[PDB]
Amino acid sequence: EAEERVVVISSS
Amino acid sequence: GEYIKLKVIGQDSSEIHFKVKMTTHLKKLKESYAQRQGVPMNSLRFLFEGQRIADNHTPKELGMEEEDVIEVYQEQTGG
Repeated sequence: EAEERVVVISSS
Repeated sequence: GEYIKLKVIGQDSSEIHFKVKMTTHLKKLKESYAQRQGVPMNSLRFLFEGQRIADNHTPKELGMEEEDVIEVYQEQTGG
């Protein structure tokens, strides 16, 4: 079972 | 700004979650997802409620909220 993956996306 | 968490579901049912501000263009999310899948960004299409997400769409424009789902499919014939 895959682990949780959270990616923070930055602005411009 | 403040962030919401979106869940991106792939064709194999896998998930990657993204925290994004309400004003951030969703191009950046598409790039990150494609990078992590190891495929060209133009080989994928990203849908919210079945509608195509453009590079310059924001969560605010699309009415997105905390824990909303984006689905990713292969690109299709035509435009």
